[PDB]
Amino acid sequence: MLLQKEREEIVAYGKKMISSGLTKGTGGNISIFNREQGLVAISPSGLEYYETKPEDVVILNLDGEVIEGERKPSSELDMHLIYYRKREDINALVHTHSPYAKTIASLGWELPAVSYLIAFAGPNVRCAPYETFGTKQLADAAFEGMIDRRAVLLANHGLIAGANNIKMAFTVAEEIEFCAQIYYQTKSIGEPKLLPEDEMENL
Amino acid sequence: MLLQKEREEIVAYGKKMISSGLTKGTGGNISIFNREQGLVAISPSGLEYYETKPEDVVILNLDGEVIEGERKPSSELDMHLIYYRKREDINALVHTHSPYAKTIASLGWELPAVSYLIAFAGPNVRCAPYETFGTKQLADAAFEGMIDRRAVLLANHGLIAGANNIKMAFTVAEEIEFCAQIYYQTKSIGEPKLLPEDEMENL
Amino acid sequence: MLLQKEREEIVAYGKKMISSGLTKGTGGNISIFNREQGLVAISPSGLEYYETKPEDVVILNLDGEVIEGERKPSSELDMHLIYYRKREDINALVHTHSPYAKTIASLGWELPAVSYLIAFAGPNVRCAPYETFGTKQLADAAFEGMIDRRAVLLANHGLIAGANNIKMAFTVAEEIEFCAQIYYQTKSIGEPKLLPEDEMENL
Amino acid sequence: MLLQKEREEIVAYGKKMISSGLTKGTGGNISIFNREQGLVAISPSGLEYYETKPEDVVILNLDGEVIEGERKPSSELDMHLIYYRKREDINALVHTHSPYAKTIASLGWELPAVSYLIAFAGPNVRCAPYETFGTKQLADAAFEGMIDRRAVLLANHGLIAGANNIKMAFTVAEEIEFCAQIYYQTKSIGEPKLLPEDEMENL
Ligand SMILES: [Mn+2]
Ligand SMILES: [Mn+2]
Ligand SMILES: [Mn+2]
Ligand SMILES: [Mn+2]
Repeated sequence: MLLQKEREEIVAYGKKMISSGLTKGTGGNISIFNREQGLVAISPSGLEYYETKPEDVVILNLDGEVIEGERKPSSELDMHLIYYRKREDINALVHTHSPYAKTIASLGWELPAVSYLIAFAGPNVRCAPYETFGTKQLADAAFEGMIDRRAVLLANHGLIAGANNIKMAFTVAEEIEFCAQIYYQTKSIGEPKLLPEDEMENL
Repeated sequence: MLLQKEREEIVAYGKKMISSGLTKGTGGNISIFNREQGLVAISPSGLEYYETKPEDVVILNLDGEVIEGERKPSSELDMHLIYYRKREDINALVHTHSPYAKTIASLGWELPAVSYLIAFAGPNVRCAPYETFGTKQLADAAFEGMIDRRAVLLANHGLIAGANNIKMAFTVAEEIEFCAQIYYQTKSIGEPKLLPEDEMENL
Repeated sequence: MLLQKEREEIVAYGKKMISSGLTKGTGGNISIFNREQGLVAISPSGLEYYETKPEDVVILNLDGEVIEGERKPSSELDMHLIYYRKREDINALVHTHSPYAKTIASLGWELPAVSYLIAFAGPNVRCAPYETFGTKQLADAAFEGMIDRRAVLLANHGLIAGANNIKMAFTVAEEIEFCAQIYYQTKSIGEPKLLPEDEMENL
Repeated sequence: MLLQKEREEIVAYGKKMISSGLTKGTGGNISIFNREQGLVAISPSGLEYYETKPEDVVILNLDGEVIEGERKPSSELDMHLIYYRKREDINALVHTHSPYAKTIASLGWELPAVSYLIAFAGPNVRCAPYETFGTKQLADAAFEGMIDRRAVLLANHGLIAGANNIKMAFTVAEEIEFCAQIYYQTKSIGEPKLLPEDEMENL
């Protein structure tokens, strides 16, 4: 099989996603880019994470064509491909439907520097405006909201995080979900203290 | 045994319900309709989900008479039967006592389009007014609140979701509970952005 | 050993308590009364629930004297014994340090009829005023707050629930914790609808 | 190996930390001081807790020099060493990135006597002002905020707890996180009742 290592990683981290509470059901999706070949491994659409085998992962080229795999690729594949076409610093993406990030996103709010952990994404995390699930418009909105960042909130939908490898992409998704929990909880009872921009640069 | 497949599914999804945090104790209940025979399989009353065997599931006809099974059928069976009598698009029901749906229900509020996932149920989810547990009045209220929808909130009680099969009925219950969590959390700190009606139709 | 059945049940339900999120650490405690003998089995003080064996459970008489067992009985034993002396309808007690009940208790608030599940305890659940941990004063406060009820909130501390057997006592503790979660969450965003007194009698 | 017992305990309690929800990812860190030798065992930097073996734990002297171990010691090691240099009552430290403590910390608030469990730390828990992750400035801030206490909140970061042994240090971290949950939840809907200073002394 093509991209064997990547396929195994997508299976492993999909299990980690549902187990960490970062998604519900079969929703959410993960991809890993093999930069040497120009090929993308992506989670299959609508399969349970603990029922997914490496052979179920789908291999795409950057035009969205299936190169290998019998399963349907994630319905959100356009939102993954755009990062591998239009940046060179992202080789893996974790897209979650996680509750605290989705909460901040569904208010249309940015996530400010409520924690030093925000630095996993940047000085803040922007909120991309709503676009329809599974469309190129949403792919554009996600990418544009994530410029010079490693994560972006998706209004009324969730979060996507990217990094140089899958371990770091997952770390960014999990730590930014945690930051969103802190922002939601502090805003529930008061006004959080925020870190200054130069400290966020320092970090 | 009658409805063997359905019995096995009710056992499996009952375990999924308690494990997903969608109910407490022995509360909540699941049914599956065999349309070909006019028979309903339903979870037994007051049994622990991880102690339930396929033989413990009870088979009813549409008049509420026990056709097969030694256990007492769910005390909420009237609220299940009404859907199999008065609609033709529902073949399975998942009734939960889940916290975020019950929260919105106990305010007497509808659940509006805070997420694209609301479309699993419809353009919104209504709240049926309170009626006493285990009665035909509650069955009527649930059904009437769920007209042209796949889920309804039950004031001071919980949620019921229905669909063409048990996998989809469970999916609707879990995703609408998640939507209720987002609505509760956003309303705690601000005013959520809602999706327009034509987008909900689009979805 | 004396009260073998009761000892095994205390071990089993202690595990259920920590696993259900109804307590933290070694805190909380469970007792079961053998009415025929006038003997009380109670969880040992400061032992981890998954490290507790039936022989670790302590047997007391109604004067608080150790009849059998090498372990120290729960430091909260006075709050258990009073129910077995001064009522005849309670044969088991589950005392939790659970977050939503403790939240309502730490405001000094009663828990009103926000759910039909409140009927597991009565028409409402009172809040006993604060008294020092491990004292007879707290035992008196708990008992007095629980008159004609199967549960009571303990200000800045937790909850105790009692019933005719251990399965029902645990059920009351878990369902009243759930009701407290609904009350906390509804009060966070609005004013919950409450069930009328005659309906609570009906239930 | 040096400090074998301590190494095994750090592995065990690191697993307990992630499993109790007291940290995310590889963040957080635990140390145990061998007072007889003047040596500190500390969790390694960036290793998954369930992938950590006793040999992965790092042994330091009080000058921060590695005495034994091939792994990099925790990046937060300065915040541990200061307690073993400047107090004599602390022999173990549990540093968490737990959500409710971090919430109160990120508002810059003290945690007052909302529960008798606050007495595990003292009459209250102070909030140390923000200092950069992994620095001696943060070590100083933590220590100074924890004077005459067994825990301190770290603004926009988390919590550290210390005690005479690792079991008690973990207990303090877990129970103070729980107290922070109660404070956050009560403040969300009202004004909590607080215990008086003389009662906190009594406790
Ligand atoms: Mn998505
Ligand atoms: Mn029900
Ligand atoms: Mn207690
Ligand atoms: Mn830290």
